[PDB]
Amino acid sequence: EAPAAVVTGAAKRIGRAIAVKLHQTGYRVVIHYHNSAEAAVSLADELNKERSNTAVVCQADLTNSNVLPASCEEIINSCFRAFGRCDVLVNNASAFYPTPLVQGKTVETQVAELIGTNAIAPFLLTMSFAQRQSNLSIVNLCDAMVDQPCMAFSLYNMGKHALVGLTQSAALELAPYGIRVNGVAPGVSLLPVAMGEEEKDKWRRKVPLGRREASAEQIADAVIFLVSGSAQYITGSIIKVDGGLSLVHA
Amino acid sequence: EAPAAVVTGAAKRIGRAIAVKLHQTGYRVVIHYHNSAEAAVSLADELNKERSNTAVVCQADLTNSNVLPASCEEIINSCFRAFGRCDVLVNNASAFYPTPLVQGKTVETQVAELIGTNAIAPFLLTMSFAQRQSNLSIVNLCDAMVDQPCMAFSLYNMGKHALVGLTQSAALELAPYGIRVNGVAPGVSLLPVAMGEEEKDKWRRKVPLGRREASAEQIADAVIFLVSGSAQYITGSIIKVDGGLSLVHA
Amino acid sequence: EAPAAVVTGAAKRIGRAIAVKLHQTGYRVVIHYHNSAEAAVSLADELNKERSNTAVVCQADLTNSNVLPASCEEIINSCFRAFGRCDVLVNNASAFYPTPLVGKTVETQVAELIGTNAIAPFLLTMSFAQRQSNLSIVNLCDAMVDQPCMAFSLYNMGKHALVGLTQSAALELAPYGIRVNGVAPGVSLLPVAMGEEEKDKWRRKVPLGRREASAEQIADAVIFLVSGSAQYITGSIIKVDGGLSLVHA
Amino acid sequence: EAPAAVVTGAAKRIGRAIAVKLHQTGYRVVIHYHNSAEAAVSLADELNKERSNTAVVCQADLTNSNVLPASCEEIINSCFRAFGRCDVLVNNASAFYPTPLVQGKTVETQVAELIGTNAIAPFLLTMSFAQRQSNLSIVNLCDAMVDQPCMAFSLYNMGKHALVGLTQSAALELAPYGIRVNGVAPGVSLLPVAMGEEEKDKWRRKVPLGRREASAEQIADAVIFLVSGSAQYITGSIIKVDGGLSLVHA
Ligand SMILES: NC(=O)c1ccc[n+]([C@@H]2O[C@H](COP(=O)([O-])OP(=O)(O)OC[C@H]3O[C@@H](n4cnc5c(N)ncnc54)[C@H](OP(=O)(O)O)[C@@H]3O)[C@@H](O)[C@H]2O)c1
Ligand SMILES: NC(=O)c1ccc[n+]([C@@H]2O[C@H](COP(=O)([O-])OP(=O)(O)OC[C@H]3O[C@@H](n4cnc5c(N)ncnc54)[C@H](OP(=O)(O)O)[C@@H]3O)[C@@H](O)[C@H]2O)c1
Ligand SMILES: NC(=O)c1ccc[n+]([C@@H]2O[C@H](COP(=O)([O-])OP(=O)(O)OC[C@H]3O[C@@H](n4cnc5c(N)ncnc54)[C@H](OP(=O)(O)O)[C@@H]3O)[C@@H](O)[C@H]2O)c1
Ligand SMILES: NC(=O)c1ccc[n+]([C@@H]2O[C@H](COP(=O)([O-])OP(=O)(O)OC[C@H]3O[C@@H](n4cnc5c(N)ncnc54)[C@H](OP(=O)(O)O)[C@@H]3O)[C@@H](O)[C@H]2O)c1
Ligand SMILES: Cc1c[nH]c2nc(N)[nH]c(=O)c12
Ligand SMILES: Cc1c[nH]c2nc(N)[nH]c(=O)c12
Ligand SMILES: Cc1c[nH]c2nc(N)[nH]c(=O)c12
Ligand SMILES: Cc1c[nH]c2nc(N)[nH]c(=O)c12
Repeated sequence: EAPAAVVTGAAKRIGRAIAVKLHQTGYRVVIHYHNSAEAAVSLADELNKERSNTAVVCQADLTNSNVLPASCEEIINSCFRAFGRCDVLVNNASAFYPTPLVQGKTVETQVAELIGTNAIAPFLLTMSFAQRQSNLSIVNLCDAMVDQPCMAFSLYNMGKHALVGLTQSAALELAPYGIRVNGVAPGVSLLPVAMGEEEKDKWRRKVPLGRREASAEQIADAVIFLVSGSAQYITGSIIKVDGGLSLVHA
Repeated sequence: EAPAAVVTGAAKRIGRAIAVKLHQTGYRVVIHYHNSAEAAVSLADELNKERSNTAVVCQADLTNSNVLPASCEEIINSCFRAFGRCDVLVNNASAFYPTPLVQGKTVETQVAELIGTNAIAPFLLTMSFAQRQSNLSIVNLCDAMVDQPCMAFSLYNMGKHALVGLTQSAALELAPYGIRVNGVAPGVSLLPVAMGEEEKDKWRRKVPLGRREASAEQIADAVIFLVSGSAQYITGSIIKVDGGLSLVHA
Repeated sequence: EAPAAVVTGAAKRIGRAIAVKLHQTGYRVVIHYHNSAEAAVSLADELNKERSNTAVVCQADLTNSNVLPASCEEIINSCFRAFGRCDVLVNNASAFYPTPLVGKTVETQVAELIGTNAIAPFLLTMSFAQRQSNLSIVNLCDAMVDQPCMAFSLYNMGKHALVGLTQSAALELAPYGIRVNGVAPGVSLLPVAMGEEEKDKWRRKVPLGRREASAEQIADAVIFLVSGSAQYITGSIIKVDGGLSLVHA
Repeated sequence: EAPAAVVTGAAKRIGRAIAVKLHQTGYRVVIHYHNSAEAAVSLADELNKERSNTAVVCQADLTNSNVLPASCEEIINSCFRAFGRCDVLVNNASAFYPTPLVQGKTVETQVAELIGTNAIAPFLLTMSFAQRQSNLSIVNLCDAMVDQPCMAFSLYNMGKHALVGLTQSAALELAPYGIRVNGVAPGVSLLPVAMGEEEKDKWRRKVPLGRREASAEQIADAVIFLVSGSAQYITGSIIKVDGGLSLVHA
């Protein structure tokens, strides 16, 4: 019978495309979401119409807190409830906004959201995934620009760097269990909805390969590769999917 | 008048050596400590005997929490209270222990300690340092083995990777203010008290340059360079002080 | 209308497995070789027996010299001669042996180790670009480039130079629609000269399975990078090392 | 008696500042040069007028060829002939110009000059230095922008990458002899004489720390640090001296 995947933040944009591609590949999927219930439920509806009871939704805040470990355990539990197994975890959900060092949300809340979503929740989901255990693997959505970071995005950038460390540490630790742990690192893919079109076009013009952003599907293609049998010896690797952007000097 | 430095976790081991060498160079120093009050007071005594009114202690827990931003603000305030200025911040304090992914602190506590000390506290101290602002700089104590991490040290490794990101992000953002941000990355220096002698000797035998761990003073020498007028164009750099250890394959 | 690929050092081992997988995917192939003529011709025969007129051999020494640019140009020319096009270049051929700092002269060691691992890939890349669909180059790198084998300075310098080429060429050739990427094995097929005991020592260091990668596993990554599933990927080096590079001393 | 250093390409610019600063620190120096004979001799005259018998000159082409190994042996031998010892080797000499992949010097000459000066000569000098052998070390002049390379500078970038490899491989291999091997990686320092003023200003404006290039002396300061007793545990490290330039995204 069919393998099962959890994709965090799967209601929209890149997470949605990953969930859809995994589903087209034969996976049953847990569509995790936070606020986007309509989009999550609509996606599960689309996938279940394609193949009955091959998709479920699971809501959780992945901000760091006292209850985050239980929340992450329940996400993995929801995959076993629905499908009796959990083969693939994709850590995609991510808060992304500036946190300037020099002078809305308190800074402790910004820490909670940015470090929780990008690092701590992936760590806790990774714990719960492994504890509950074939071709088992984890794919972490990293960032090709982590060493050339956006100005005033220190907490975001810290969370993504921590995610590289988790990818490597978990690859090493989980290898004895046959669980591979890899990353996919977009440069610019779907640009933020709140970005103006002038600013979007400025980023596009920087990308060497085609002067355009990656589609969500091009990002998902790398995830599909990493979870496949064609990546059976790949662990601890982070594949940039950035059209050369990270190679361009200032 | 004499510049001033804050050193976190300065009561013992590497931080103590750092504080000592800063003081020998002419700095006034805030000796931050958490639990090691006797060692901290004793160090301030020794330094004030050498030059009166040039050392104070400052107690703070650097575990993550909603009041960590206030604690970090108060550490920087304590330097201004004692000395009227704060020229150098050294982020040295660090929790270090295993957190296995599979199999009596709660995981919430482990996250708070390891990510708070190694990453979030450095970030909040950097914010407070900058907000309060000559040769101004910050030095982060990193880890040369961050990409070849110890088995079952995921959270620690996550915090140290996050600290690399902070070093880079803050270097970029604080450059306009004339604040340099750099790192020093030991391999093995003073080995942990709790580590057994056999295990210490196994690590020693791995170091190409001398088959021995670094002294705390050797680590301090790199901090002294980075804060000095000889490093005036250096920002965002992490200097390994590892005797070649990170170059050795499995 | 089938695309064509040049694979350097393709007569045996990993280059053979790459050539075979590319052929199985639908490519016509130039099997470049240096000394392994019998193995090269035998491979071309297997492939042509599957699909007529889809494989040719091409001999060349890739040691650095003043005629190396001509040799590299001729390898690319040989793909256009046989197939009328050249879509994919795989830089796989490589000399590998120690060159301690303290029979071959040092001049020869530089020529072979830097030639095969870095300069020939550069010249092949120049000739490939000059003669120009889903065009790409794949360089065979080394996951252990930053934790090098003792006394392999020149080999390691060549593999580091190859990373630089991968990045430099990705940048410069992107406007031509040519993608340039790498595949970095840790331990795969161990050297023929290596003793079984020494092999086992290396196998035991690999976190994922305590074994070396198959040639096919390496080839799989090459196939991904040349495919339409990697159309936005350029300047990326994919480790295929079972976690080996993550293991401390 | 006084230790002795070889500095390649020491007649002008950064190499000259390095030789001067080593000499000021107390070293006797071999000034290697290729075409800049008048400047080389003028420097030797200046240094010797300062302290007698502390500077000599050695001419050689460092282009790759069948005779380069002998030329490199002779450079090292010049230090022994004059001073009876050779404590420090600085690999500074470097060809730097574009070599476009798609369409003066033939390409084989470009390869010889760019890979020879930046990689092969450093390797052969290192062999010669080690074979002839206290605080012994080698410092290689690297490039902070090696991973965000100048368009159409493939062979130069290849040579600098190879030099990183040499730095690491030689640090590992020479550690048992007590020879440290490290690098210094400028971003922009003294800009090329042939670069137009407008283009120079364009580079300066990209540097976060001060919006200007590094003086040669600032580069030399990091060299002095690495050769000093304050760097006794440091080997295989490359210190960026780039004002944050390499952290700046496109
Ligand atoms: N877009 C790019 O160009 C780009 C570039 C580099 C890296 N990446 C990485 O690729 C991944 C996908 O990027 P994206 O642009 O598709 O992401 P996104 O739209 O910014 O965020 C994806 C989802 O994250 C979830 N999320 C945010 N905060 C959360 C919280 N506190 N708790 C739980 N879930 C939360 C949201 O779920 P709801 O909508 O349900 O609230 C959101 O839809 C991210 O990890 C990102 O860092 C993207
Ligand atoms: N030792 C090595 O070989 C090595 C290797 C790589 C990197 N480093 C890095 O170099 C730095 C110094 O190393 P080290 O061995 O000297 O460190 P350490 O002895 O392990 O820790 C230094 C100090 O950190 C403080 N600390 C721990 N938890 C804290 C908390 N919750 N709040 C506030 N302070 C806390 C402690 O202060 P109190 O004693 O006052 O409680 C402790 O004395 C660290 O950042 C470390 O990770 C060291
Ligand atoms: N094997 C591994 O574990 C491993 C690990 C890390 C990286 N890699 C990389 O993966 C690639 C394949 O590895 P491999 O073990 O299959 O390679 P290999 O068997 O050591 O060498 C491959 C071929 O290179 C060709 N070659 C050597 N010197 C040459 C010269 N002067 N001119 C032209 N061709 C020459 C030879 O062709 P003839 O036989 O026709 O003379 C040889 O068959 C290499 O780039 C290697 O560095 C391999
Ligand atoms: N300038 C920068 O911003 C910058 C940036 C990044 C890295 N770096 C690195 O820092 C070092 C010094 O930079 P720089 O700008 O001072 O160097 P440079 O002026 O470009 O060159 C230094 C010297 O290299 C020697 N040289 C060139 N080709 C040679 C050959 N074939 N044989 C022997 N020697 C040769 C020349 O000696 P003669 O004059 O005697 O002929 C020249 O004076 C170089 O390694 C460079 O790559 C510099
Ligand atoms: C454009 C971008 C870079 N990194 C990102 N991370 C998240 N979560 N969302 C985004 O839109 C982006
Ligand atoms: C041995 C070691 C590596 N990293 C460390 N970090 C801290 N805080 N304390 C330590 O003792 C170590
Ligand atoms: C084991 C190995 C690592 N790197 C290699 N490069 C070549 N060419 N051949 C080999 O056998 C290896
Ligand atoms: C500006 C620059 C970057 N890298 C360089 N290398 C050499 N040799 N000379 C230069 O002028 C530069």
